[PDB]
Amino acid sequence: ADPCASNPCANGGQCLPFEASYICHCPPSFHGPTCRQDVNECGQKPGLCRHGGTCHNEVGSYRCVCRATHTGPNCERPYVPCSPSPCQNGGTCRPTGDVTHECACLPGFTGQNCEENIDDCPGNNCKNGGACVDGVNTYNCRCPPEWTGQYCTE
Amino acid sequence: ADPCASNPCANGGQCLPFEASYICHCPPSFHGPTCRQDVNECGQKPGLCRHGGTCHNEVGSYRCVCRATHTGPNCERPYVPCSPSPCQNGGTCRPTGDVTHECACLPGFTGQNCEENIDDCPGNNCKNGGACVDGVNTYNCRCPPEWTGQYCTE
Ligand SMILES: [Ca+2]
Ligand SMILES: [Ca+2]
Ligand SMILES: [Ca+2]
Ligand SMILES: [Ca+2]
Repeated sequence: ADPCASNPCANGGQCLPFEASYICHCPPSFHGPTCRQDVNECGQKPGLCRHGGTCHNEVGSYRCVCRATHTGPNCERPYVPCSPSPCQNGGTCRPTGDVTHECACLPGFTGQNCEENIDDCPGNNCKNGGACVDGVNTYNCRCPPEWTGQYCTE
Repeated sequence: ADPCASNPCANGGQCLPFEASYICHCPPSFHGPTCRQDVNECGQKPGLCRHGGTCHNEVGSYRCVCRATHTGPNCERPYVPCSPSPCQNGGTCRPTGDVTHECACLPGFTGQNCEENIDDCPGNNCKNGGACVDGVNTYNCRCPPEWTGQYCTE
């Protein structure tokens, strides 16, 4: 005799026997007789997304879409443009406003945040089937098993 | 026979014997026969203060006065307003521009960067010679040796 055998309480609801049937104790994220109805966290917890952010309800959670002036999962912290720095590949971040920034890239990279590595391979001198490998404003030839050299010619 | 006995080479210049006299080997910061003339680092090293900063020569060193857009001893890093945060006493920094900020103080503090602790002592109820001690939007009475209590009345 185990009415819970069937696993009726979903999404983490505890199942307990109750009279002829069972009974679900639901989690904070769901509700209903089986814990299969999503809780709208935005409506039950107003101001969940602080500092003017928009709350979007999800199934089993929610997400906050912050104003440009704030960040975090609930917009709790102000947005400081160059911390954490967005500029990848050792570029230099410079603030340009309250919510804006600008990246000064090292030679060899481009993009808004130094994200893309310029393809240095066109015009390479890798010979005898050696493959060209893009680098820090340069290239390297990966030679096949019967060649050595900077260009696979030795 | 020790011509250097007199300690003639100043500001860290090494003294060595040379002919009848001595001779000074000067440090980078000074020059002259005794290392007593200051070196003007600004003029001998141009661009010492990076990103448009002004170099002011000092005796035995120099100092850089940066543009608002940069910081460091030589203006090498850009200025990021809320990192390191200026707001003292657990206040919240909010950027308001490229080089400007604003602090949201916790209750009990005021000033541009939450620096001053509001004097909560006027109107205190510290009795029997007990001194008032300002606090986190509150006060405490430091009682004399024959009194106890929140107000020194027990
Ligand atoms: Ca939800
Ligand atoms: Ca490259
Ligand atoms: Ca100097
Ligand atoms: Ca106070």
